[PDB]
Amino acid sequence: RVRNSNVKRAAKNIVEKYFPKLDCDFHHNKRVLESVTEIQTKRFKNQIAGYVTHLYTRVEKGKVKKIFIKKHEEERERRENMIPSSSIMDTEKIEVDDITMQMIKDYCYRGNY
Amino acid sequence: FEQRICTFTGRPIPHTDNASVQLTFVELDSDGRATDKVLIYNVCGKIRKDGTIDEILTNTLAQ
Amino acid sequence: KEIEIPEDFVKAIILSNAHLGSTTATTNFKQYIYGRRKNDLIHVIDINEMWKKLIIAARLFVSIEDPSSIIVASNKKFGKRAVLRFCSETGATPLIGRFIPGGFTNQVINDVKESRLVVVSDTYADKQTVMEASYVNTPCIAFCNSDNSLSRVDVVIPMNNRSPLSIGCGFYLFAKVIKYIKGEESFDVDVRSEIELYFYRD
Amino acid sequence: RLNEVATFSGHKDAVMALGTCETPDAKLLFSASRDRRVLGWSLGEGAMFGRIVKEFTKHGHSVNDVAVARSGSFVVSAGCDGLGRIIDVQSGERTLLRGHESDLTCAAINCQENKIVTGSVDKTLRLWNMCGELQHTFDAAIECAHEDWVMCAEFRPLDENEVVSGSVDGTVKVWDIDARVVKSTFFDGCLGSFAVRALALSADGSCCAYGGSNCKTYILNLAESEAIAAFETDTPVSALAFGLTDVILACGTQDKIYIWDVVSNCLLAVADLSAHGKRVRCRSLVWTTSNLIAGLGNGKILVFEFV
RNA sequence: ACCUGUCUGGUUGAUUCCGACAACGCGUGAGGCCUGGGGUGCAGCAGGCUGUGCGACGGGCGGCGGCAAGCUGCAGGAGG
Repeated sequence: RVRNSNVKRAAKNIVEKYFPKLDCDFHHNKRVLESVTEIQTKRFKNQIAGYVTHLYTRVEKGKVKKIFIKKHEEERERRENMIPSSSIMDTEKIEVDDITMQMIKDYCYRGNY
Repeated sequence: FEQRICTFTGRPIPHTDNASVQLTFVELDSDGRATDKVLIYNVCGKIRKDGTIDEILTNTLAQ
Repeated sequence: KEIEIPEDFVKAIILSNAHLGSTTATTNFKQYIYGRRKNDLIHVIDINEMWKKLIIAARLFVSIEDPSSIIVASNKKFGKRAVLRFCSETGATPLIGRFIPGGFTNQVINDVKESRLVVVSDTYADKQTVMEASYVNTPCIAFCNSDNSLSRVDVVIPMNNRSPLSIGCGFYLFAKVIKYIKGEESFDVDVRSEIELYFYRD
Repeated sequence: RLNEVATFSGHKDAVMALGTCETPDAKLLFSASRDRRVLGWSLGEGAMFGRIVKEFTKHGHSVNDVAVARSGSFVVSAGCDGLGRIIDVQSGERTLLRGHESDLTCAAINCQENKIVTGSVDKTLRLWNMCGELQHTFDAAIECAHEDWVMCAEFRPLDENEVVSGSVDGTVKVWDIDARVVKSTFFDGCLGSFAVRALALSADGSCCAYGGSNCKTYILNLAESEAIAAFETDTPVSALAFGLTDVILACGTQDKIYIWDVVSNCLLAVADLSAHGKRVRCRSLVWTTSNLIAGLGNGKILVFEFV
């Protein structure tokens, strides 16, 4: 069945606040949920903890664009710092097409068609 | 009572116009640094939405 | 006098293809056009007109007391780090992705500050922000392409926004003139290492 | 240099714990699992090897750990229903342990089979003796006791009554229980992402190891209370045991089996379990005198021979 | 006047949700819920009785859809 915003916004908060304490197995993922929240009825725990596992599977792939986890940007900034092959050194004697050089005739360098 | 005369048109800025914008510009030094004094500019509403506020502000600030 | 472009900076914008303007130019853009390529039917933008609109935009930026009041926005994902590397540097407030409409008018939402200037990457992509700025008496600088609309834009920076490096170069140079206007940093920047943070690499 | 010899029929859900015993000419294996049963496996002659001998199915929920005596007379069960049990494998009859609040996680028996420790998610690890007598609860009365669940706990073998205890805060807290005071609390070798899930003890009792949820394993000598070495793992390593008659370790993670030499501090071999299942997850491998036996999160229990 | 919010599309028994979005946040209803029914853990007592819990969430896997929501088959299971 389809979960609602009372479950999905809840389970979004659980994976967002408490991501490292979670795991892909559901029964461990429910065992954190009584320890760390207060949810009254045992069916509605299973509604939430089920969708937490359905979130934690795709956040393990990192697919969701909304939620944001402290580990997942510090790993991202390592990926952000590419060893830079910027073409400012790679381009030598820049080939600029015939009319593009004429606009730079006042102050010019690296002239090629 | 007083109403802001728009600088570029010379017209008064219309009554309670939201598109009317205050424009502030610091005077620029000879080497290109900021100075404490500021050019203060009044812009009418309709000249923004026409898009003609750009080319007039180019030639005014070119002076 | 007039500030001269560094050979360092003009090295960037040719391989940015920022002068590779567009196929179409409006009559509001023809003063930013020295010529058009007769081969590819592409208008080539004036660099000298591009550079002086940058320093006016930098002049308009610093004129507010607090740069954090300025809300700079970019809809596309090309300029996601171009506005993120900007606001860590310039000390402004970033807006990324879809601008939620009513972000300046509706007072039930208080995510960001009440703007005293906005600058956008594209008026086509951020038509919602440039309209919403006009409702609250807020100025608008914009990077504007050769085909782009320029209504409700105070300062047009004629430059391309349809390349991933292009707004990354433009937001870089706009950050470069800002501390040059304050005198915080001269043009001794060594672009080898700095502009790549603005660049969209994935 | 590892060879997967055989497999077991096994359960229909994740095996939480494995355990063996040194008996007069019989090698039992007790496999605790998530389908509320713990099986008894013999490993003798090859026709008898791999056949179910004992079976206990009266637990309420997942038997999160099991503990086999070095004498082999009895088997201590740790269940997620909240009640540990001490099962007499010849009788088939069990006692009960009522102390914990909820969801008991780990269990261990003394070298001398006098006392048993049971750890749970209620921030407690309560000790029982062989009759069901709750002697002491180690929650907050002793200072430097961890503030979350205890996922694993064991006994130091040659040491008389020292108990090791891994927890969700990443602190492997070890204490002498002779006087109820904490001896040491480790953190990455020095003294909730960092979360040790299972630990192992050596035969000589000095060498010890603990994996974790920080994708790292730390191997340390408790007598010096110093870290021997450290070994890095791809996924959050869960399973951990120690090799018999050699200074050799074997870690099991979500997908792979890392057999790490201690004294050489280099990786001897790796076995991947991706061939079997997709939700394969090795929980609680354990060594025998012949060859090490590793259980899986789908239900199969795989037998490997080391070279 | 009204419209948007309250929706192109996809989805659901559900205006249930995913998503794009001049809307953003909420609220009823829906759900959650309460009772009975099956499985068994403990406890108490004597056509066996009644307390206390556990157990299923669509979780796992395969294929569609992929910010997906979800749909569908199988295994496991007392129960889908």
